[PDB]
Amino acid sequence: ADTIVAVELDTYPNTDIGDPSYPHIGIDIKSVRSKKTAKWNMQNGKVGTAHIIYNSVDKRLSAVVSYPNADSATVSYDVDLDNVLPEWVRVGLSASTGLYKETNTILSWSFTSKLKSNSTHETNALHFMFNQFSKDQKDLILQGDATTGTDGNLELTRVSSNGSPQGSSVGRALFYAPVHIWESSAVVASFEATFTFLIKSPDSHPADGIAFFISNIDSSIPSGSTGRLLGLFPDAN
Amino acid sequence: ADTIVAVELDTYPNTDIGDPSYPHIGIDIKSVRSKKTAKWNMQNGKVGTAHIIYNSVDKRLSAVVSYPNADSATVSYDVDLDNVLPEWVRVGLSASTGLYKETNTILSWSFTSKLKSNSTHETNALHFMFNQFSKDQKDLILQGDATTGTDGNLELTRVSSNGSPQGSSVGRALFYAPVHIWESSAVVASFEATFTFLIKSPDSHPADGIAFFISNIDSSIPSGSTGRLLGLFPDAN
Amino acid sequence: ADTIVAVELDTYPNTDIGDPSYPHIGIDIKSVRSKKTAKWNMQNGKVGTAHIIYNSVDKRLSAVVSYPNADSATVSYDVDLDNVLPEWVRVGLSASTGLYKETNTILSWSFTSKLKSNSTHETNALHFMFNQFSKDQKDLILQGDATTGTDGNLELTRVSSNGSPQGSSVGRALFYAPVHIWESSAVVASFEATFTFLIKSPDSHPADGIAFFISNIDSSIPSGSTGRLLGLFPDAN
Amino acid sequence: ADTIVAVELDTYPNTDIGDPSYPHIGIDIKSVRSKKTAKWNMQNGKVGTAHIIYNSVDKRLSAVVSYPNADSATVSYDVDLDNVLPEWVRVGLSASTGLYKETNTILSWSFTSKLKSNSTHETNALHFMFNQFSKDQKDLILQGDATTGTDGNLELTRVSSNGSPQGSSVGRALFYAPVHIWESSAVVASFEATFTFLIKSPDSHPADGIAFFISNIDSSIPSGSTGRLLGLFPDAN
Ligand SMILES: CO[C@H]1O[C@H](CO[C@H]2O[C@H](CO)[C@@H](O)[C@H](O)[C@@H]2O)[C@@H](O)[C@H](O)[C@@H]1O
Ligand SMILES: CO[C@H]1O[C@H](CO[C@H]2O[C@H](CO)[C@@H](O)[C@H](O)[C@@H]2O)[C@@H](O)[C@H](O)[C@@H]1O
Ligand SMILES: CO[C@H]1O[C@H](CO[C@H]2O[C@H](CO)[C@@H](O)[C@H](O)[C@@H]2O)[C@@H](O)[C@H](O)[C@@H]1O
Ligand SMILES: CO[C@H]1O[C@H](CO[C@H]2O[C@H](CO)[C@@H](O)[C@H](O)[C@@H]2O)[C@@H](O)[C@H](O)[C@@H]1O
Ligand SMILES: [Ca+2]
Ligand SMILES: [Ca+2]
Ligand SMILES: [Ca+2]
Ligand SMILES: [Ca+2]
Ligand SMILES: [Cl-]
Ligand SMILES: [Mn+2]
Ligand SMILES: [Mn+2]
Ligand SMILES: [Mn+2]
Ligand SMILES: [Mn+2]
Repeated sequence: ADTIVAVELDTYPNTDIGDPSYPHIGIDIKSVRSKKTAKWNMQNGKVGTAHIIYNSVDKRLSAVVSYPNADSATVSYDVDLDNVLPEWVRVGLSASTGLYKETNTILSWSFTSKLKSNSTHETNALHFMFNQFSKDQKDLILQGDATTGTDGNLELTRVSSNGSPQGSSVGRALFYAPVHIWESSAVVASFEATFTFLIKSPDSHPADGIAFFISNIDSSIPSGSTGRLLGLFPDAN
Repeated sequence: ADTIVAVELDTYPNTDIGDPSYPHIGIDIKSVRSKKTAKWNMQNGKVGTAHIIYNSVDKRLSAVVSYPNADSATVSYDVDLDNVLPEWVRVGLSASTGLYKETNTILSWSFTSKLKSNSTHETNALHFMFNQFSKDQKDLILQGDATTGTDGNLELTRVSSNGSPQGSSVGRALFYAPVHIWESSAVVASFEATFTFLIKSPDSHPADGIAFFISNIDSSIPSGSTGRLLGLFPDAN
Repeated sequence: ADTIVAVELDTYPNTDIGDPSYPHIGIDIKSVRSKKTAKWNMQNGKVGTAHIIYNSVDKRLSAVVSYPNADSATVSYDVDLDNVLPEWVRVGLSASTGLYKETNTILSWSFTSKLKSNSTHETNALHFMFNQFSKDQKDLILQGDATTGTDGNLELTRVSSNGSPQGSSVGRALFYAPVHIWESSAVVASFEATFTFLIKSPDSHPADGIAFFISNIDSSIPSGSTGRLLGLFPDAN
Repeated sequence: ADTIVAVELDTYPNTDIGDPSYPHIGIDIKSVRSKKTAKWNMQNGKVGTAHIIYNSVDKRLSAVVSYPNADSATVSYDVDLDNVLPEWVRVGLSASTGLYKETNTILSWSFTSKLKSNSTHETNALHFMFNQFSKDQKDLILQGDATTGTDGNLELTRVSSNGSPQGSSVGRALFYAPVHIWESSAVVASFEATFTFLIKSPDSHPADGIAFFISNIDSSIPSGSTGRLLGLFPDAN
């Protein structure tokens, strides 16, 4: 199936499957059962920022999530992406809701990837920045319920006409061009992703969360991955 | 058919269709018959650099082609791209040979596009830089005889095993992701493209040329566009 | 004395000295009497954006000023900066008030300059971006009444504790490092500057304006340059 | 005195003071006796590249030094720069020779710094790239024997008219503008430095080395810091 490396911003604790008993951010390597998690003081209705970084020298995937004037949550995990992902991948954002729901609104998203060749010592680079999403954003592959243009935002999961989030929704947005994430002959390689989001929920328990992911080029939403599986995994193994 | 805006580095003068009687660089707007040209002292076997710029404030497309320690050739043309191209396009490089030939080798290629919206005054941007091309360059759509990986270069037209260029060849390389080149609510929109090339020819008259182009997203090589047509136009009109 | 090239956002019409009879943007080359102006529909109390561009190929200094969802004002003037400015300069923002006043608040400021060698075809570049100004911004040279840190903004002219603008004020802010704006052996040189401002006035006629400027490295506020002189010129000649 | 954090490319082993018995790269925190070192297969007369990265999330300073088609040497050290350096600093390059010598030629140098505020979540950034050094490089503070312009290169240490390196030389080059390396209210802060060098020596043992360093703004070369002190420290403690 698909190979997924993801940083999840999990708003709903699903303890039956390994989740700690509070909202949290985690690093998922081919499984929804986070290799490492951190407590996340999610604020309903506020705009927050997630920053994801990695480099081939340190081989550490790190993420910082925060809201203005509040403490940030950080999670890091040592992982050599060379052994996990194919050299060419697609990057994207995914979100879901189940019995409980929330808006999974993306207000901005940027990504920078750099590869320095050992033979050449010159760099190949890719950078994209979205601060506005149009109703016909052709450089984005929208999967599931994901839509763009509403107020210039990216809505990963279904929201009704009047602005209310729907349950049992799943959606993803992948950047159109494949990304060369690693290469055997590379001296240094690194990527950095940033996105601002707005998670808002009418009910007591918001669910299920947002995730920045890296996958094989032809990745598709596994059937039935609504809710706990965050639109990324086919099962809870 | 296709909508094409291109900057050509024409090495072969086809006077029957409007070419000046010497190698030159030109700005082509929907026709191979350049709106503006400038004399170009092409140097057989030397590595050159081409720099193309445009901004929606001035509405002027400019290109500078030069070799290290030599005079540069410059050509500019006032054109409002909103009236010629669709708002979403693909960018690429094209080349061809005919009775006469030449290698149409690309050693590097970079492009940067920016769009500042009117509703938000926030910018969307795209940037890619290739200084090395691998044998499996998944973020390039290769058309015709174009290939990559040979010495880390991009060969737009057919070259034999021993390095000799072939005639009646046409090839193009387009960046995988569509580019939002303009929008009605844009305060400013600009792009910049740079590429280094190596044109080498065994015969007295090198042909036919290399071109940086912008087209509709689904653009493909028009049949019989070898030689003078540079793999861009269906006829000489 | 000083050599000044500037783009003014002139809010007060001083018809005695050439100003047209309405708010306007203009290009000033060594004199407060602009070489070219354009009507500017200034909006009291709204945040606007100014974008200034120039390149050595077209040798045209262009500027666009606009407010979200409003028409933009544009002004362009052909000028070869090599003949006017020394090769090493400082870039900054200046503002003033006189009998009438306004806040001359700068919310963000970025600048990018690139010089490309003819010998090498390689680039030297400088880029800075301020989206926040701290109380002790060591990379900015503040002159006159300019201060930083208040709400993380840069106040070019005097503003009272309660937020009310004072008359007869003048202040500037220059980036600390000299900038290599042009070079004889350069193939292509270009610069781009962007700043967001907030001009708010309690009285009927706001005055006097804000200006982006380029000057010799050791430039200082000319004595008596409040009001119509915008902290840039010693007289109205 | 001064506060120095440096990455040294030490070519001469001074075993009395801690150096391992071979050329190496190391991370120095307020002392010439490196906290961590790694064997470095220095190649006399070849052009190499040094890449230094740091981010405040991982709080790890890493450096990779290599030559095209050769293995790289890597060294990392966990250090929270907030506890050692002031929030504003100057960045530079230093080099020295003693009884033995070498050319300490810098061919290129780039640096990028970014600081994201907690209060706002907006980034302040600084970027400079030098691929050519001119005879009057006004944005560099040259100290000691350092000079620029020769072939467009930066010579940190004294080289005679005929290209031969001198002994007992020391020199540094610092970027003119102070750099905001950290802040209490920062969500993320990171920097990346890259430079290409050419170490060539006529004698059997090249000495003494090159260092990328970060210091207090008003740092100057300590007197007598030739040889093993690399133009950075007053003594060997
Ligand atoms: C009723 O208890 C069980 O089911 C609960 C509901 O589970 C759905 O909703 C979740 C939150 O949106 C989602 O994560 C899950 O996949 C289901 O779609 C659940 O809260 C309990 O933990 C339990 O499994
Ligand atoms: C026989 O003369 C005519 O054809 C000549 C050859 O034309 C081919 O080769 C050209 C150069 O490679 C190319 O531009 C053209 O499209 C054909 O592929 C031509 O050189 C003469 O000018 C004339 O048209
Ligand atoms: C008395 O009329 C003359 O002076 C008036 C006041 O001029 C001051 O205020 C102006 C607006 O702040 C400023 O531009 C000028 O330099 C003086 O500080 C002026 O309004 C009239 O136009 C006239 O010059
Ligand atoms: C007498 O042997 C000792 O000193 C030698 C000379 O030391 C000078 O030169 C060194 C190499 O350039 C330099 O590192 C040092 O600071 C002095 O300037 C040295 O070569 C021997 O290894 C030994 O320490
Ligand atoms: Ca969960
Ligand atoms: Ca032709
Ligand atoms: Ca005026
Ligand atoms: Ca040593
Ligand atoms: Cl000593
Ligand atoms: Mn989880
Ligand atoms: Mn032509
Ligand atoms: Mn005026
Ligand atoms: Mn050492």
